[PDB]
Amino acid sequence: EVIQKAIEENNNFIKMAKEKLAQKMESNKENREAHLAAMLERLQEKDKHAEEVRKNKELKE
Amino acid sequence: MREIVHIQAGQCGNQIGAKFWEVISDEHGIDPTGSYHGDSDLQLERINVYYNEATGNKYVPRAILVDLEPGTMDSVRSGPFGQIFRPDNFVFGQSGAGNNWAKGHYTEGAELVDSVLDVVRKESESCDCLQGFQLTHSLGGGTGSGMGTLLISKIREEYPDRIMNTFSVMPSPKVSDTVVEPYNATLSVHQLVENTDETYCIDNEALYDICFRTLKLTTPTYGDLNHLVSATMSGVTTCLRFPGQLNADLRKLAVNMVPFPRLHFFMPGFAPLTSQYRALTVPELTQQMFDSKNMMAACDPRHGRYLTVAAIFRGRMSMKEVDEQMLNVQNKNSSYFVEWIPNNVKTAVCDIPPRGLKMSATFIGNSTAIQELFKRISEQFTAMFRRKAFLHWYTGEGMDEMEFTEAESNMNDLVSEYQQYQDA
Ligand SMILES: Nc1nc2c(ncn2[C@@H]2O[C@H](COP(=O)(O)OP(=O)(O)O)[C@@H](O)[C@H]2O)c(=O)[nH]1
Ligand SMILES: COc1ccc(-c2[nH]nc3c2-c2cc(OC)c(OC)c(OC)c2CC3)cc1
Ligand SMILES: [Ca+2]
Ligand SMILES: [Mg+2]
Repeated sequence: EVIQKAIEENNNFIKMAKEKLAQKMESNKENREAHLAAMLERLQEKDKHAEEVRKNKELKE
Repeated sequence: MREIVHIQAGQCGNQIGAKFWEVISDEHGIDPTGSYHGDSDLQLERINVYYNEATGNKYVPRAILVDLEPGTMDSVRSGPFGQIFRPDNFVFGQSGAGNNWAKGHYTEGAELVDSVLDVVRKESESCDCLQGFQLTHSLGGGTGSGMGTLLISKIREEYPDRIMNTFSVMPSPKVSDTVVEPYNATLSVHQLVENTDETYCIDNEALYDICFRTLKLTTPTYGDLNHLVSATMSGVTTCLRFPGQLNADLRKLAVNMVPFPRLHFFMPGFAPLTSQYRALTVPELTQQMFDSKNMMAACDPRHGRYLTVAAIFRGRMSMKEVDEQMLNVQNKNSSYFVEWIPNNVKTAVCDIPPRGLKMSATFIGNSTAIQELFKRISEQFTAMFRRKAFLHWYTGEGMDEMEFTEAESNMNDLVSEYQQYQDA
């Protein structure tokens, strides 16, 4: 019982490590790209704005 | 023809085992090559008890060298008599047990134990009539302590009606490898109480003091300590190795030394303590060997009572004088022997002394003051275990706290069992 417990706890420690690592890389890639998603979408309301100002300038005559 | 299988286990086990075999191979006329070159033939009458017969009938010890690292064992076999040991009888792993009882008993030792029992089986199958096993080991390390008591658990299983007999070195803070020693040793003692018939308690505290106070060695080495042990061990076993009116075997010895099966831890003593040109006179032999300063276990015999005693004198001397002096020490000090075991002191004499000493006397005492040793180890244990300190080294190998309190318990009981017979 003792040696199969030393084995079981070494394995559960590897297990949880393996998982805590995988779960954090997934939360990180998500969070990082959401911030790049958020950053680019910000820049594109600037692109869409840079035209409503240019198109507005044609609406004169 | 009553052989013993000797097993030395661990660092301390195999270092002490090593000197014991050179000490007594000198006593039996065997050279470092295993060849007999002695004068007498009393050197060869009980030879079969410790040595198997060989090539052109050389003598190989009936010894099994066990460790979980090779370091000590390479050292043994490259040492003096290291050639006499049967190379097949060198059983060793590689990882070591890290001064960790659990590694010796449950994980690392568990992996190696089967290979050892293969050697014990081939050593013991070659025995017209095997009588028992003697194990040498410390109890504060990992291999000799944890694996050694595992080996005893197993040998008892395969050989339940043989005598199991150990020489066990107790840790002491004065001479300590690591801080976990009281743990390793409390766990070994729980085993020894159940699975041995006799254990000689060699305390490393007492060996240090004898070396410092008595032998005047300012800073003793382990070799200086094992000098005292290989002399006591030669002493304790001279009846098994030499013929006498005493037909001494392990079972008769245990029958008369052990009144209660758990109370089988003996206080060895030796005299004279040497590291010398006037042989001691018999009156001094017997005064010295009963002096607390000549005990190997670091308990005061005047703090308890002798359940039983076995003394042996080596040399040619007045057989009547040892009778007289032995009988006289009992009445100078009858307050310290139990009234309810008549004739509890027994004395042998051997005409062949140890190397270098013309007259020597070795003492084996089943005293209730051995309780001091377990009280000592128990205080240390509790001191750490109340704060569960250093336990992770063990829970990391499967052990549970519960196994520890059980071992604390069984040893505190053994201390109670010893106190109750000090009062009778
Ligand atoms: N008397 C004596 N004690 C020793 C010797 N070597 C180690 N010890 C003691 O043994 C205990 C450590 O166990 P050790 O034999 O080194 O570890 P193991 O190899 O895992 O069995 C400590 O209490 C040391 O004081 C030795 O040669 N002689
Ligand atoms: C307390 O009363 C008794 C004690 C021992 C015996 C006995 N019976 N048979 C033997 C022994 C015996 C005694 C030994 O010491 C005298 C002895 O030497 C260490 C010794 O050598 C190991 C032995 C083994 C041979 C009998 C009564
Ligand atoms: Ca291993
Ligand atoms: Mg060591």
